[PDB]
Amino acid sequence: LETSHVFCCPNRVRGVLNWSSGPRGLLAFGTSCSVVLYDPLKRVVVTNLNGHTARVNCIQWICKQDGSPSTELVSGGSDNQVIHWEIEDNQLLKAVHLQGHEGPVYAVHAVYQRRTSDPALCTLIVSAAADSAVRLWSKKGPEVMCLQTLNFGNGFALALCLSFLPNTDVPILACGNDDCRIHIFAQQNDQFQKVLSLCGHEDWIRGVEWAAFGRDLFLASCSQDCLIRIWKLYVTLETVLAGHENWVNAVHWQPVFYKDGVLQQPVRLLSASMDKTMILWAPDEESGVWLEQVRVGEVGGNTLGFYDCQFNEDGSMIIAHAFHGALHLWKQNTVNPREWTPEIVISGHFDGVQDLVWDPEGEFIITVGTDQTTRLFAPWKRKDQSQVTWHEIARPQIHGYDLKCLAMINRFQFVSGADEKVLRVFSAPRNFVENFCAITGTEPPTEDHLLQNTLWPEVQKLYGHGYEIFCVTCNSSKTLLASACKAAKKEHAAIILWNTTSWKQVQNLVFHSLTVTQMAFSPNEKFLLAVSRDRTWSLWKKQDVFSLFAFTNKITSVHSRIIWSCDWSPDSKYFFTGSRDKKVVVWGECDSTDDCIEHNIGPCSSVLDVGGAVTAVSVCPVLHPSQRYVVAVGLECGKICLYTWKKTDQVPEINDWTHCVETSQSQSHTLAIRKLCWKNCSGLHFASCGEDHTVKIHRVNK
Amino acid sequence: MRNLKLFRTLEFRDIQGPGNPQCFSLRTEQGTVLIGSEHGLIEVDPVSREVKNEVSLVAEGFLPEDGSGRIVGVQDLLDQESVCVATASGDVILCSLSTQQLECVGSVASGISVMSWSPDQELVLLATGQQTLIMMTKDFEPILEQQIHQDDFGESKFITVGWGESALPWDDHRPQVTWRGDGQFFAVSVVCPETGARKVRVWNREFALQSTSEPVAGLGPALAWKPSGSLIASTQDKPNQQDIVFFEKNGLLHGHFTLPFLKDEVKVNDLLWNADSSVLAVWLEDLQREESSIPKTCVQLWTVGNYHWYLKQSLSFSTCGKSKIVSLMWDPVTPYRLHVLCQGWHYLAYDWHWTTDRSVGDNSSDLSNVAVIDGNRVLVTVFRQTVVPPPMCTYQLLFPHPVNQVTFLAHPQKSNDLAVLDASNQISVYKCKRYKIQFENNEDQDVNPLKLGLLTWIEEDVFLAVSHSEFSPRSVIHHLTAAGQLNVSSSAAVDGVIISLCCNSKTKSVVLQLADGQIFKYLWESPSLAIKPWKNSGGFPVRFPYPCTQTELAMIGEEECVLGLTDRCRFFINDIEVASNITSFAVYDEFLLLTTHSHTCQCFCLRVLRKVERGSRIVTVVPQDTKLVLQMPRGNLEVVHHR
Amino acid sequence: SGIAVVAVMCKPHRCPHISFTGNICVYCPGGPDSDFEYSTQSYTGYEPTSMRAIRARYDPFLQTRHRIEQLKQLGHSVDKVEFIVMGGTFMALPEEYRDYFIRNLHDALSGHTSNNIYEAVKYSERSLTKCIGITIETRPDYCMKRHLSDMLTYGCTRLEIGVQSVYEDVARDTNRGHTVKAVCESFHLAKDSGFKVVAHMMPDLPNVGLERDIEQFTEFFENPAFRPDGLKLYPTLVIRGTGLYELWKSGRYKSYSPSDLVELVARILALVPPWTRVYRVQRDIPMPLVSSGVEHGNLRELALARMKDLGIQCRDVRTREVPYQVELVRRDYVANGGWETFLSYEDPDQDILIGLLRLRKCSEETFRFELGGGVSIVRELHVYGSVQGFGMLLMEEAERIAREEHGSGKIAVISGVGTRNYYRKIGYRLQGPYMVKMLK
Ligand SMILES: C[C@H]1O[C@@H](n2cnc3c(N)ncnc32)[C@H](O)[C@@H]1O
Ligand code: MET
Ligand code: SF4
Repeated sequence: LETSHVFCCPNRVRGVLNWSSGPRGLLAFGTSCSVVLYDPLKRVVVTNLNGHTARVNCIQWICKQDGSPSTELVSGGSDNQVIHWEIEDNQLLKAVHLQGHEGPVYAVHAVYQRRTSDPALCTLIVSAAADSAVRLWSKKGPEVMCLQTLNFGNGFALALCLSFLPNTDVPILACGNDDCRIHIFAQQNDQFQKVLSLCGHEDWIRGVEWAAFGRDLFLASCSQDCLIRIWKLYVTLETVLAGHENWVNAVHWQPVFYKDGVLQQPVRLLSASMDKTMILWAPDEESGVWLEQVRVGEVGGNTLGFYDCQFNEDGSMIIAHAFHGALHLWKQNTVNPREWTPEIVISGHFDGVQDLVWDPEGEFIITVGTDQTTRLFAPWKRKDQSQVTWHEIARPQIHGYDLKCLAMINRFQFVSGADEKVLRVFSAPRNFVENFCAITGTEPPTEDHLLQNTLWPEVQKLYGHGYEIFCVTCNSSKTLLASACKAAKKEHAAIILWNTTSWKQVQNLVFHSLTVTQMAFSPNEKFLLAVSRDRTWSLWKKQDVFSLFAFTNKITSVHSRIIWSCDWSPDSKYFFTGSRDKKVVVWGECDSTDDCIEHNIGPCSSVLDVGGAVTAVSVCPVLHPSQRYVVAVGLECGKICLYTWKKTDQVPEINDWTHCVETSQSQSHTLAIRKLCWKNCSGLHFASCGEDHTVKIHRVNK
Repeated sequence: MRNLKLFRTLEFRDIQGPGNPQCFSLRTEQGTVLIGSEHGLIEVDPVSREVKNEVSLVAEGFLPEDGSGRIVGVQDLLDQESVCVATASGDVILCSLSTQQLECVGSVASGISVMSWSPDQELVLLATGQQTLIMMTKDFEPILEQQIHQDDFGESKFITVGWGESALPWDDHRPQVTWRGDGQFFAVSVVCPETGARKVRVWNREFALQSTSEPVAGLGPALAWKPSGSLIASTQDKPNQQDIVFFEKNGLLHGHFTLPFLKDEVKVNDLLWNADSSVLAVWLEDLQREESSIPKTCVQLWTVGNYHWYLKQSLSFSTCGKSKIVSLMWDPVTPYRLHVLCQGWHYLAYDWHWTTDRSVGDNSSDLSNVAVIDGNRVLVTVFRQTVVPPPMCTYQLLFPHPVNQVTFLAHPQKSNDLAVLDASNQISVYKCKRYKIQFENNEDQDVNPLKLGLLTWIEEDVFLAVSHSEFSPRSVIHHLTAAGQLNVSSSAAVDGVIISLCCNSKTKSVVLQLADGQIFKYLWESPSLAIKPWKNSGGFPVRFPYPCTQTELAMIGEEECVLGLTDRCRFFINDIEVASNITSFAVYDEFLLLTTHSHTCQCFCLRVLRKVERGSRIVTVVPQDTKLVLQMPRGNLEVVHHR
Repeated sequence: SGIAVVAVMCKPHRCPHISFTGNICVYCPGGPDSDFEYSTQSYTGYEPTSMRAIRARYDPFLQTRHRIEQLKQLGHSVDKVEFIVMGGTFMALPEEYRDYFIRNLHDALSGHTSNNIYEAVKYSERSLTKCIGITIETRPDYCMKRHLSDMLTYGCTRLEIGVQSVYEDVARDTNRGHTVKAVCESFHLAKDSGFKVVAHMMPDLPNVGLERDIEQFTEFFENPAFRPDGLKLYPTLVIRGTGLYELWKSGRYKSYSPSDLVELVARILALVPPWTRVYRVQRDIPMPLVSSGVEHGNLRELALARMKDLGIQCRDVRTREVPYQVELVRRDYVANGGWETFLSYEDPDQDILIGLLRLRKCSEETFRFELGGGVSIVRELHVYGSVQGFGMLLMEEAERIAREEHGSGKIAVISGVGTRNYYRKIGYRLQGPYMVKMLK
């Protein structure tokens, strides 16, 4: 069971994006409650570093002394915990947890110690939390402990940096603060006496950074007062200033890179601001007065952003992290040094995904998110490489309401619902068809073209439901819709059937007394099943226009609580129901074509007990000999399991169900699952989404 | 914040004539009562000091002819010089004065239960026995005759969208009519034969049925429209308590208050408003306990402050029959004056004025106390320390009986005590933060309710009271002192009626005021207790042109002087009349403070112009910190520092 | 130099009393069920705040930033701001959305990114751009103890409870949903909580005559039950899409004559007490949408002109607000079972106002744990003049009369965020949401 593809986007925090310096380098931005390793060479992520319970805020690599690519890193989240991560080759060996720091952790830094006697990679960690506190952590081997702490009373720490004195090995610490008074001093028990506290800025200082020293320790200072000040340390201090309007929040010097055997240390800076601007200050040849090299950014547009900017290896590119979770990568033109171009990167929903559905042909997947957006994902064939990558192709609509349900009728026709009373229908335009055929058989678009030039029209507007739409479905022939509304009374909660060719109500089945969670037609197209929050289900049969044929009162229901999902069988002979009672029940009726027996509906098979709440049950569409059924279950904690069911002879409760492969730690969602959609077959792959802002495509074969 | 006070008890008794008087009216413009009895109409002038006798008596005994034939209404015709009279038989006549001639003007085939007149005396209404109210023009021209038991709601219906106990047994079936102050609407009360309970209806001036009463349970047979504003009072006897409620023009209940009696002990007879919509008079009757033969017949006066109905004064009457009230009314020309006619041919006139019960003193140990009466409780506020808004108080004292009068001792250096007179003619003394009850003395002689006049506390053991004689009105000063209080002495009956009994804490000087205007200096410690005309600079002619509601004694310059203020915004200083715009004033430690009605506050000192809101009345002054406490009509106070 | 007002609006949502009844109030225009797209509630979607909010798709952060930028552009400085959350019944949404909204507001103002509301407020306390307070509107049936506690946590310091008319038949016939007694109880609880209540009134309801309106307003300013601190006038407008529109179309309702309306406004203004403020006298609904109602926007000016003509004059806070000979004036009264005090500084002859304060003894119905020992309270301090400084004098005198008259031992103040530091500088400590000082 291998995870083919994953889609996600970074969190909306300062300093969530970090990149190792080296021949390869690695990005380590954080999604909801996990850290993502993603190669930037227009490739896919490699692993997922799960483990945090709450949101993840700060990520930083451990700088390597000898120019090697980084090996370990640190992440501090909102779970009051700081995690040190070690990987050998994309493998997540021996993560380490660190406790303390009540309140969210909002700053971390890590440095390799210069120990001479013990070369066992002695590491130093500084952590600043939301409790006006900063603490230390020295790690040697697997030995971790805290050290001298520092309270700020009411003040808070905003930016942290750590380095060494130019000649003597002295660990120096520069802390940002909320009082325009960045404090630079020593920290250890042997050296923790504050020496100086600069006061150059006139606002909250959101950035400080120890620079690569030619011969004196250069230092950057960045505050909300729209000023950047460079301070030189030698035990003496100097001061230089710069100029650029609006909030400035991201400053970093160019690191050292090995140019053909010789390390190189240029002089350059990099500033990212809320006004959609990013600057490349450089000292002057004549008098060393810093002057701009190039203005880059969406100047004059909307959606003010650029929380972060980070500087590529050897100045090849620059990456930037914006307000709405969208990255921006710029690449240098070797032919023209004074010219840069945007580049293609990863994307994804910035809020919990709710639903998706496969392409009827099997090429693309469409997602809707509580971020009030609809997005489309399709693979890229390129021209030569056997490796195939998937990318965000189109953004059909940016709605003003949340989205909950979605259905597909034609290959370019889909119906969407929202937390409102109406239903919407969308059709692909003609430009999209040609652009897609060029992509599948030009290149994936960048961010701005997606944001502005890519939308879909509205064709219809379905009325007359009464309340918020909660579920949608379609039949096999793609000719009859079905929807339900969120309701708290028997009258309101009713099933409405529409006609696809006319968009008019046809019939108004009403049997349930509370909200209907999910419905499903049958491949036989002679039944329709609906489970409700009333801890019960109903089955409706078309007559030769639908009538009631099955029934389930309170007593005749094995489930005790809300039934969450339901599914049919490819032979249209049995069906399955998963509830919040940690139990899945398959009901067998064997009734198809003509059955003159009245009712006779029974479970006919055993009951299981998964580890937790069930929110998605799916049945693989293809059938194999031995009449052996397979079921995919999406649990609540975030894991997915596969089970196999075979009909027994006389006793249901004897080895009725067999176990199969389970999702491992790396390939498992974090918060909850919402759908399990198998790829269409008969002219293995399936997709899963949830509230992790992430979409995953899996693969398995026997 | 303010209280009523009695200053005139005109009384004429032993009226002779026909038997069992039934109803009466009043004549203004040098007129008097016009009692009409079973035989005819009697005119009596009691106003004259030495003359209280019938004038131009007439008889008509041949219309009812020895039968019941009760007169259902008597009304003066203002300047027309005639008295319209309606009899129960169904005849309306127009009599005449000095001519003793009759004039039958209208006849009705059914009994005329109630006859009422418009305030402007232009339209008159007849409640026939046919349940058909009728309008007559001023000169008895028929206008309209409408049924009273019509069922439809009327005109002022409610526009609505689709989104969403019988009558009291002791109530005689009898219609009651009223009018509003401006004469634009009127109200009719009647029992509903369909239902069996009272049900009010409101008519426009031109017989346009406006609204009908909501079906409230336990409605009583009372009806009284407040002259100004829009309130109509009634009773809503509930299973647990007895309450007085209000309607409005649309016919909906709105606000009420509670009568402080038992569940089933009394009943309501009638409700009357004063001349300016400021005092409500309620008449009650003892329903049960025939052993004492209705020992209680109380009339009470109620006022409103910050939406709190106080109980100001209470009057008691026996129901023996010899002294039993048969009618009562308010003077339509001047406020705070009511007239009462009893069964035994007795006529009474009561006059009140309006005052605050301050506590003057020296510069130290003063506390500037202020006292307010409310039911059987007294609210005392110490304005030196805490400036409490009116509805609350610095502290509260409770009594078993209702209170009628309070006073502060005038002894300097001890002006921190008070004497209270209850309705049971008992005196309670409170003396020096909190207070403990010192004494509850009982009077020796008391025969008529509310007979003691102005009660003044001069020395820590003496009290001065005023009693008014019946024949040849003469005022007698009583000295009350004892260890049970004995009327030790009674001064000579002076010629006339005394209005003011102001005293000075300094020099222990007492000043008397007569109705006509002379000022007399009486010596309470005199061996002869003789009175003396007030001493002016020379000739001693001091006489106020008009009686003064408030009289004060202040030492100006070196000698003493008398200051007076009347109800017509006139200020007198030993008969000088400095100016005529003042509304209120006060004197304290050579400081004269006074409003001006021209929105200013003069601060003349004895040996300057600030700005004030509308209608500010001075309440109290504290020379310490030099702070004075104005009061606005809406209820709030206001402390200001002049200097 | 001066505080800047920032108005934000919420997402559309149905009012709560639609379930057990049939519909919403018979006159409120707009709403999710109305014919105006993105009509939150009581708003067509044409006032500047309306499309200003729509442009951000009802995002707190974006709306705050856009308004701040606009104000900064036109010279105005933004050191001090005051938030106003409009858009119908806010305290009916699920808790999660409310927490989201308020936390986003605070973080937008500050810059720090928070998880819960507590971290947001802790960080915003340290900001360089200070927030004086927040104001929200709420129906009386949603102002119980828990709601008040939540409002205290958010830092809101001023309610906008709307009681349309004192008569109960009017409420029951317009399907308002509650009773007047509930309104009085809500005022009682809010006043003993320590807020600054401002009420809404509508002087043209159906089945209400001119005489009824005058009487009800006189009672409103005389009855110790109501006696509010600030008043807004909203003359009724007949907007399409409401039950009132159906009534008017059916030829069963008529609007007041323009001269009659102007005169009524004149009398109401003349009757206003000195210590009560008049925020507004009109509604900003676009003119060509109303079928019947007010004449034009020139309503305040006509009222003042007629009042000057008839010899009456208005003495409210706004008109009397702006060396000169100043003096201390003190006023006291009663409201909702509480002893209210109105210490102020003013110049009599030129009837101008400089500094003011609001004290109140705490009743026996108080429930907040910080107030359980006879604590006083300071509902509001406001100074806009210049000279020690007047604020020192007002606080000193208020503490004096609290220690002496009220006989209290502890004093508490309600404040925003920067005001917390201001009061801490004069010797206060923070307890709960209040700023407390032990008064001997
Ligand atoms: C925001 C304020 O608008 C008032 N309001 C509701 N409907 C109308 C209308 N048709 N015209 C004017 N004001 C109205 C509400 O009563 C609320 O107090
Ligand atoms: C916007 S209407 C006024 C606010 C709230 N809906 C109320 O009626 O109390
Ligand atoms: S409660 Fe307020 S906002 Fe809601 S419908 Fe009624 S008036 Fe409009």
